[PDB]
Amino acid sequence: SQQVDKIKASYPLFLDQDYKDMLAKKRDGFEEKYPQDKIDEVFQWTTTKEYQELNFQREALTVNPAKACQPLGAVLCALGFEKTMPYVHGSQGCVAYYRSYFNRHFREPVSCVSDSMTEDAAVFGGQQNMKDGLQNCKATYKPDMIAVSTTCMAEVIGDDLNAFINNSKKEGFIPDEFPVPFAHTPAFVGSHVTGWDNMFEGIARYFTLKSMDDKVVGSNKKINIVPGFETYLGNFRVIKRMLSEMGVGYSLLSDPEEVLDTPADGQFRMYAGGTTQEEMKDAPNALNTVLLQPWHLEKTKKFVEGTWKHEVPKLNIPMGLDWTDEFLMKVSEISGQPIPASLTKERGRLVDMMTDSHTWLHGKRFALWGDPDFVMGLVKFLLELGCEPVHILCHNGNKRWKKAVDAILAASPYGKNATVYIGKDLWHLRSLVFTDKPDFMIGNSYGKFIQRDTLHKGKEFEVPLIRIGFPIFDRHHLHRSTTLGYEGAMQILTTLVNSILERLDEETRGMQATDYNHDLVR
Amino acid sequence: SQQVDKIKASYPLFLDQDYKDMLAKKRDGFEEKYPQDKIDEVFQWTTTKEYQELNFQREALTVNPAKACQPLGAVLCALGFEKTMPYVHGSQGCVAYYRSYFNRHFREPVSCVSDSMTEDAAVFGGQQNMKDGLQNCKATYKPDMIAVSTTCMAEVIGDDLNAFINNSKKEGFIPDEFPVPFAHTPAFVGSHVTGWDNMFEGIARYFTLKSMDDKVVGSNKKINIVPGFETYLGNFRVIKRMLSEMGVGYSLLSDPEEVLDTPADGQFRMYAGGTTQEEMKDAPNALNTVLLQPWHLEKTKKFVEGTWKHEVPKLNIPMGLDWTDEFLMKVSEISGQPIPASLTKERGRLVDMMTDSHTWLHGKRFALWGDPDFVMGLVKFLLELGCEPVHILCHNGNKRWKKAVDAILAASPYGKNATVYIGKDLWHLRSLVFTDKPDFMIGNSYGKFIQRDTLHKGKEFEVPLIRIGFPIFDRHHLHRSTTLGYEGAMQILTTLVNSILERLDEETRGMQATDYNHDLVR
Amino acid sequence: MSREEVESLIQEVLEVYPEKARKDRNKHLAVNDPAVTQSKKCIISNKKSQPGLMTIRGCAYAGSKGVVWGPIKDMIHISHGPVGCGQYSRAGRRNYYIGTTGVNAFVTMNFTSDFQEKDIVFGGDKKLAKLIDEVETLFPLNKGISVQSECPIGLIGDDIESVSKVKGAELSKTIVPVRCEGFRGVSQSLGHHIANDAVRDWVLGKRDEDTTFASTPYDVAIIGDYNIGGDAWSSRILLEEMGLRCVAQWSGDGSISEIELTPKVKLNLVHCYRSMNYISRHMEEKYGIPWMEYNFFGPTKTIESLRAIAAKFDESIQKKCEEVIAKYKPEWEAVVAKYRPRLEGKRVMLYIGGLRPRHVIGAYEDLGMEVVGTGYEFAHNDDYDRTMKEMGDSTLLYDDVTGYEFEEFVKRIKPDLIGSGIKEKFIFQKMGIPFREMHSWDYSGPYHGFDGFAIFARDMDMTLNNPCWKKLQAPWE
Amino acid sequence: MSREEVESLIQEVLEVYPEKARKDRNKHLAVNDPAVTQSKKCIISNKKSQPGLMTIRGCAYAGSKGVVWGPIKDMIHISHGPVGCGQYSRAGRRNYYIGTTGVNAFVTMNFTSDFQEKDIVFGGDKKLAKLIDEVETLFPLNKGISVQSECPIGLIGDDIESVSKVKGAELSKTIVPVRCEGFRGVSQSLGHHIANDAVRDWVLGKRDEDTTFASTPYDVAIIGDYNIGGDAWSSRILLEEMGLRCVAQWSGDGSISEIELTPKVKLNLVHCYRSMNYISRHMEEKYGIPWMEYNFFGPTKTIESLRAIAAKFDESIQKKCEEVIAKYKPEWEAVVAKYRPRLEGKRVMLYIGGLRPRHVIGAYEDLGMEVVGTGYEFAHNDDYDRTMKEMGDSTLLYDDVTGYEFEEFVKRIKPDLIGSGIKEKFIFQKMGIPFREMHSWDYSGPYHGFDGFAIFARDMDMTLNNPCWKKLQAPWEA
Ligand code: ICS
Ligand code: CLF
Ligand code: CLF
Ligand SMILES: [Fe+3]
Repeated sequence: SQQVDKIKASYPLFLDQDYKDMLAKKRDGFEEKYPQDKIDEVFQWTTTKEYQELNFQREALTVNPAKACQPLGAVLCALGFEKTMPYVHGSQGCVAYYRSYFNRHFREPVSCVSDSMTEDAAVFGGQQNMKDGLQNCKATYKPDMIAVSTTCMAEVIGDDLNAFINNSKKEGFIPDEFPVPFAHTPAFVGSHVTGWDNMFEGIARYFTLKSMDDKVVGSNKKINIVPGFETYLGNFRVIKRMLSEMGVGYSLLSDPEEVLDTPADGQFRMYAGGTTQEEMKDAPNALNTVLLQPWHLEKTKKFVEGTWKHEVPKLNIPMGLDWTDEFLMKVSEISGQPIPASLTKERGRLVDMMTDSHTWLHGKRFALWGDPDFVMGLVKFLLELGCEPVHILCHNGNKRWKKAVDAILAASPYGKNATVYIGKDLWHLRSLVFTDKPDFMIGNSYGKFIQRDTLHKGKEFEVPLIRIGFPIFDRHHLHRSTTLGYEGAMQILTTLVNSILERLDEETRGMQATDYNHDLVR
Repeated sequence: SQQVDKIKASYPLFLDQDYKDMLAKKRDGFEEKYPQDKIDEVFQWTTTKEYQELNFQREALTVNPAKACQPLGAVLCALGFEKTMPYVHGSQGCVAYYRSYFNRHFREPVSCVSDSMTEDAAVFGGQQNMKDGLQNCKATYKPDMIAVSTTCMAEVIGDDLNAFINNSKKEGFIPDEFPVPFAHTPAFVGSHVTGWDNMFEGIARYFTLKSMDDKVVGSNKKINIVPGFETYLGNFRVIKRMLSEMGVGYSLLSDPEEVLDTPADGQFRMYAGGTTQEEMKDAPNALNTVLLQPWHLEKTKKFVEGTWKHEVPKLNIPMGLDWTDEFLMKVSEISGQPIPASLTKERGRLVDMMTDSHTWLHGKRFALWGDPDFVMGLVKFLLELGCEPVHILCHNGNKRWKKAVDAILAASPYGKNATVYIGKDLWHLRSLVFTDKPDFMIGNSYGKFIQRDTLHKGKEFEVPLIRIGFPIFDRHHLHRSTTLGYEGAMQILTTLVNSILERLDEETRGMQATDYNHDLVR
Repeated sequence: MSREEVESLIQEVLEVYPEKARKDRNKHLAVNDPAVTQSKKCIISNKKSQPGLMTIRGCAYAGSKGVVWGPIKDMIHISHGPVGCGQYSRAGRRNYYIGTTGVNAFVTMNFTSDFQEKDIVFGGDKKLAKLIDEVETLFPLNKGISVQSECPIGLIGDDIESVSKVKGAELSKTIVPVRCEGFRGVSQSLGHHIANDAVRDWVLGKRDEDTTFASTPYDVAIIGDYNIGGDAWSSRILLEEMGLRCVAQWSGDGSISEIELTPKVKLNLVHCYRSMNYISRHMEEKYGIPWMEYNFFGPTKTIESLRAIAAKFDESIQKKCEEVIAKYKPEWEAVVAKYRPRLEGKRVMLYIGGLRPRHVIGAYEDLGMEVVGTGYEFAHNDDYDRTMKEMGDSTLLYDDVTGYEFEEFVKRIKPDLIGSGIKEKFIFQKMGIPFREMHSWDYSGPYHGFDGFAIFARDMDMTLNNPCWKKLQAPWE
Repeated sequence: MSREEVESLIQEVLEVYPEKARKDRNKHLAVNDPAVTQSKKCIISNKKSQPGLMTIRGCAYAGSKGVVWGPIKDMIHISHGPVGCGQYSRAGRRNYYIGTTGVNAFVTMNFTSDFQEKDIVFGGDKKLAKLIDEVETLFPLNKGISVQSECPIGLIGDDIESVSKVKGAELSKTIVPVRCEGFRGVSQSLGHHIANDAVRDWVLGKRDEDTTFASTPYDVAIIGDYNIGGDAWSSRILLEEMGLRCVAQWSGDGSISEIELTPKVKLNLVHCYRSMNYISRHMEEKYGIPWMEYNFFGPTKTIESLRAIAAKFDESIQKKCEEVIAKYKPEWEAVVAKYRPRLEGKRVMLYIGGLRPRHVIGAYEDLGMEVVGTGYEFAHNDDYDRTMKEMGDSTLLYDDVTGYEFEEFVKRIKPDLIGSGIKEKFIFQKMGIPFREMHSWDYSGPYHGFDGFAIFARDMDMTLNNPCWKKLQAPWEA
């Protein structure tokens, strides 16, 4: 039933007595459900150290991963180029998923095409799909570039992307001069961030490998900036703002912040902004190339060094105070530009906020996950804040990365209770936050289900999620935030201290029970 | 007791059994407390309509006001001028409170002096306090200007500021050319926003009244901006940013942005930035003057129009979409500068966020309070979002203001259930959120106690507070936010939709009860 | 627009294609003609997509794991392959259920074999067997396992059928191998059929030989309702108020137990014909159970369906049918009286999957709105037969519409509302056209039944009449 | 750090002042000398603040409504006058209580007569009587009303005493008029005294003729603990573990009936001497109740106080005193063991109100720290007598320090930590000097007792050794 002037959606409609009775009858009648005492017993067991031990013995089973597959990253990298259509050679189902995944995080259109390979192509290869697909794509959607990656079926069958594209131009399906960079992006290797590396290196190769003879390092007086897999619009914007504030000439290579934030003014813009083909052609003439997320730009690094002859600096992701300081000093050295007063003041405002908020941050314990460069930057900033990053999880991390993070933890007394996990998933993490409970989680929307699990044991045991990372699906417009630079450090600090104070208010809101500590001033 | 490795502060220390038993023994032995059943009975009564009717018959008693007294605003105005010391003529207890009130909101130093009038001066006047005070202040703290207001004791006994200052100069305590603007700021008239108006007009007259003969309207090709009582740093910064983006020459008259955000770099800076004396002296040469908060700048308007001869535009506070549009179009007309592509894009991004978020905001019911201009802009924006501003409270509002808000509500279907209250306080508002429950409160930190009261009735009756306004004491760094322009509309919209989504996640977090609607994607 | 303009529209938009794509796409665009009821004579469907044209279709794994199998709440469903498929589809579809997630229900979890290159080189059958054991140690209350194959499985020569048989026998467990690799078929549709045959072959014949369940003459099953936002609960309530016993829900909030009891029912009530007509036909053939199509979108169709369903039983149910109709009459009439004035005359274009492009037309008409265009991602010709009866004369029909086509049709026809998917929503919102998601219900719903019609109407009104749409134009443009 | 260096630091700082302010401020700055124990040969206090020098002081309303009366939990306190005073002091002081706010307790609420110009012209006495009626209708469970006068009340000739007597008799209600107008006195101090005299005159004697309260040999009152962050609860716990019966707490978490029962106790335990010595003396002269000063800041002072208090009772209390001391011994020793190494040798400068600038010294010394400077906003010479006993040789003492003076002293002495109020916190943070609030405990605490010592230690450590203090200078300057 519904009252017309107070209509109920699923919640709380189904809490009405007649729906409650109906659901109870369905359960008892036909579901052969386990007794509630048995459910409670097994749930309790899943929160114990004994269960954690079985959990960490898993070899074959993955549960609730914290990663995605390569083509997602290649699509995101391709979107950062002017009038470029990302194009995934293989099965169409993947592209429907890549688009929807990004649709839900950015709340924006996401353009990407497939060439719809089916079981037939797995027999005779996908060359005809490439020829017709490239022709159809170019004519219908009018890109100035098509950046080709692959689904896992195309990889297994062994399609030779290079030859297929060459033949598409030879046979006249697309103009010879029309740019069609490509990269093999097997989903069974690495993760989405690897797809980004592979796609970017493919595009760099396409526009520079054959033309190096005329290149002279430093001749354009710019610094190349490679952002990597980046899903906060404010991270593209803050790097460009800082570099502009310093008077540094720069080329941001792969820049999707315009096409992922087009205005609603009565027309749809399939393409917007982006790195020009010309910026990539001219990139070997830069003074140097800076990798904002080096731990998943390995292949890019080797190409920029081996072919462009750039001496890529050893810089961590510019997150927090120390590593933003280090980014700016290295940029200052490469470019000859001094760090301006505006950035120095901005730095001191971040420090001011740290001093103001240190007493609520000190000693707070966090579980956290994400991609390698993001996670280590957050671990670094938390240590700068006096926080303890107890559970550090990077599903797609590696040995060398874990060693670098363990080194950073050992250099601070706020890392003495921390552990770094690689190859572990969010079901592993669920065990850790029951057996070694932290104060909060920092992670993406998949964390909400861990918070639900912890609350079910008890309010005492609940671990609230703080949403920083990718994907964020259950809040709106957090993709506009910033996590890099002093601006991003400011935003993360504010989010963390107020998450702490919001929860303290909740725990002290009980009239005559706990509201003695419900202070007006904190 | 305390366990050394897990020390407990008051919460949750005093939940230990031994403290619980001690407190129960204190109550039973010596407090002669009303029985709990009687406390429960009276509490339920205070949630009733019959209580609300008694509550709204109050005429002499005020409970939990939502306003402060004039000198607080005069201090904030004075702080917006270069190397200016706010100086309150009267008793020193006032100045301790003003500084601490702003200290807690901004988490910054707040410099202000008193001339410490006591029982002696309360019969023979504070002339001698002014003479020594002005000379002591100039010598110890080295301001370029001293801006003088009054506490209520100085107003009652009738101290003549003009004569007192004039005699201080005549008798050699301060140089005759040293600037000492003044304003009478009686606490028993209007509110803190009135003190801002009074102080600003006093400063404006000090620098312009006796020098009008050489002034020519529009000769400096600038537009004056008077911001009024403003406690968000982002609002000073957004106005300057948009006008710089338009290429509009402007003078922001009273600009405390720098003194309220000095860096923590090893040195204390008592003064920073601010409107210069030259800018005030030259201000009559502007094309016009825009009042950002016209409903508490009535005295300023009369001076700007009657003496500077400017035709102050009829502009609402630039909050939300329509009123920012109107602000920009009028500045465009005054300055002859077209609205640039960058601001047009920013507008369209706000509209985009509106379309993305409209299904969760629609029909949401809000109670809200604050200063008149801030409240009516919030009302306006909520209507543009499809929200219902059910309870609209302005303690320091007047009849003419309420008439204008009622006309805004009447023009929208979303105002059909809204009521505007002037002269009412937060104990009035408490009743309203019990008898006519909204979904959320928008207001300052004092609202925390109403949320506490509503939860005590029942979780289903709890009205969560969304902190927007002044003062915010129990969260850190919200004073850095923005509420004006497209940027502030973006921030407000994000806060509102995610406050809604946070609450839905809490109500659907219960496993096997309500988590059927605990969606990953919203 | 009436007929000759639409036909001109179709030719104009297809001018941009290369010759091959144009000749193909010409056959998937048609204008309804009341004098031709046979779709095989005016539109082709269920063919391959043209490469590079930005189809909206998914794959067979979506059809099988995402739609049919995943909602079954007390089984563990394994995305068998690399990590993507299971992650992108983790909890993206709102197939609601009652359970304790991770203990006795597992719908919104992502179980996967996370193929590495070593599994491509050596095969993943050993990994899959070790995986099944690990599932059994950590999730003992699971009532069965399904293995949803991703693209590589069939390509590399793995044999999950043998693994399911060996491990199933070893553990006394229902383990269902599903070869729903995404390269199979042309869309989600073949996934549906593959999943239906897997239910039949591996689940459904297990109580053929069990008869001890206590049957009644009023036992029915809801076939093809995946309980989006609670849709099937808002349908079940009405059927049981009418006196029936809904023994099973396929597969929204569905238990394996319910599915295994379905051969014991007396009537299968098919909502989504496209996705489960297969198993319905099988259950009529082998068990003799009749099936019938129904429609619980909006008062007119819901009332018609209850009466049609009640006519299959005796007078006592037909009496209770009228009691339910009389009970809900004042409620949906108040919804109409409030919302039809706010929506009448507004023109709607739809594009969805395999059922709703036709199934929801009646609800829109119950609020005075006109569906001027509709289409499917993966419908077959029998779906289009049903569609032409429900669509108006000279309305636009499109099969496997391209992004470019959909954009251009909307620009010319200028609907007041669009209902489609997440990949379409933000495109048309930026063009200033109100949009409602008609897969996820825009995180609202239910829309089925009388309780759903009120939410549906509220939702169409809040979006169509929202203030945000009049503000896209800057006053200075 | 030598006496001669401090004395010329004082002279150099005062060079900036005009003639008159120079001579006055010189009187309020001193270097501690063990050869001088009288203070009245060394420093002047409790005088008016020099105008325009940015004193940190508040007013007599703060000392009366903010400090003494405001915490009384089951009375309603009217801020009588314009709207400012009641608003700026709403819930700024963390005087903790247990109650149902708005029903039977009212501490964090702001009741006010919200004076308008009409009330200045005609007077507020009629408005006050109407307001009392409105309070009775809307807050029936209040157990008494107090009227806290703001500046205008005395200035316009209002007679709140008559209103209080008339309405109190009509409604059979205790209604206390307090003439704590902010222009009276020189500071919060006179507000304490006025507030104390108002308790004595209108509340304390109500039960002089009653005899139904059941007394015991061990009845005490905690006098002058306002329960900042639970401070008084963490003190009461120990006294009752020691076998005493704490009949009343003045005035943190205090009820009016507790106040009324205090003349029935055997001993008044005075923590804050400055603010409540007035009423303690009254209760001695009238009811013959002895009073004694004690100190629960840190384990050394807490142990000494517990023994001194127990020595006023019998063998049985003294034995339990040693049982309490033995119980908490491992706890506070674990605190010192963890935190003293992290704090020892660090130098502290304090500036607070009337008690803590001396009372917390022993706690810092229990953690190896040294207080090289201290001072009060509004202490009297008997406070400074007690301070010289606690403070070290050749340390700096300042009375009613100016903003400029405090800044200049800190720059020269360069202490590792400063403990002062909110108007000071953010100045010295920007200078790179760790700061702890020693009024509000920076929203932490309790700091009293053995349980409060653990929090205190934890709090000084977390701020003094925080990573943020290394970060204030950019690597490219630097
Ligand atoms: S009453 Fe006094 S200023 Fe003794 S007015 Fe002040 S809660 Fe201070 S040094 Mo705030 S004489 Fe209490 C005090 Fe001390 S408010 Fe608190 S900290 S121990
Ligand atoms: S048609 Fe095939 S079954 Fe369908 S959704 Fe694509 S793979 Fe999967 Fe892409 S998303 Fe990545 S590359 Fe493979 S693993 Fe999962
Ligand atoms: S010494 Fe000042 S007034 Fe006087 S009793 Fe003390 S705080 Fe108050 Fe409240 S109303 Fe405002 S704050 Fe200034 S002017 Fe009057
Ligand atoms: Fe600060």
